Amino acid sequence: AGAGPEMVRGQVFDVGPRYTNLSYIGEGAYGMVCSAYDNVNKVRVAIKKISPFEHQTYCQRTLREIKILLRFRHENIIGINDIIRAPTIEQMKDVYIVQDLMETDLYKLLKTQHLSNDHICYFLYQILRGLKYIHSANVLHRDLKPSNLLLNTTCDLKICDFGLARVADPDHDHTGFLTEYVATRWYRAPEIMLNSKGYTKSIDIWSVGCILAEMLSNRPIFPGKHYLDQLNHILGILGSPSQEDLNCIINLKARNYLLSLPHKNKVPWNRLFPNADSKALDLLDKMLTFNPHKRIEVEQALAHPYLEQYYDPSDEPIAEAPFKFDMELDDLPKEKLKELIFEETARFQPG
Ligand SMILES: [N+]
Ligand SMILES: [N+]
Repeated sequence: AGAGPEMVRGQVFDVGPRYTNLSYIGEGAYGMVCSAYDNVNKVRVAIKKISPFEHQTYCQRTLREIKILLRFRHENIIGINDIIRAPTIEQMKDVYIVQDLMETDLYKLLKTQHLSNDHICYFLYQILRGLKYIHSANVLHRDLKPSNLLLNTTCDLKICDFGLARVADPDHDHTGFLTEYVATRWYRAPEIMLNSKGYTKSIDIWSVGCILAEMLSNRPIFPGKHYLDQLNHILGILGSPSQEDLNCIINLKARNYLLSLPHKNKVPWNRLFPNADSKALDLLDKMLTFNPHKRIEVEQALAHPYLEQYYDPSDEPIAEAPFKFDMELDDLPKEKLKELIFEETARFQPG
């Protein structure tokens, strides 16, 4: 089998006899994505071709995503249905990841579709429901954004892409001013630019808040064009932080940067989003709170009046145990990484 060759790792798309049919969907990060007919379950599925074994980073992110997805089981988190690879490490060159077929993502939808308040509400509930599970496993996603939120034709929403995820580590979250960061710029919380490594749950809540804002207007709320511009966008709307919030920033370079800026007043949410439901804007305000300690937590968000039609804690499951396995994976040679990817994928083998 072959699929629309050329460039971007995806000439050969070799998914064994179980999966047939010839439908390019797009480019992932490490290869092409196709839909295919699952001759066993007799439904069409998605297949990602991963060809990560050339780079340490691709491999780390691939191992991370596989370990996490296989351990998680939740309606609002994409699962792995199957993994196709060679029977031996020596022959293992590509890895195919089979998942439920999700026809779009929130990014694509927001390019062309207005969302009713009912859709916004439903999407937000599902995002937070999945996030509650993730956080209950002591895991942080760290790159929540619309393109990492998949949707099917009935509007079921599933969180994807755990390539940047980490185990939460609040005691070791502090860093200096302007510390470089990997996750997508427009969805970074203010503290990332000031004093945070992104090792606490509050980082994800900020991103959800950004996504909420974007659902209300079909435009990213803070589209920074570079590292520090991101902060300037955030302050242009929230206004200058209070003395109390600022006294929380102990590191001098960060504090003094903020102190050097001209005073900016808060732009009221209802002026930015004049057609928004008032309860949505109250919740938005709580998620897009400058001070990460005052920011609302995932369970509190689910409990907010905006989501009252959906909130049901007994039907919002949490993980059976926290993750404590290594998610940094930074001191491992390429050989150990490949071996770990081989071992983590063994359960899908005839073997
Ligand atoms: N954090
Ligand atoms: N503040």
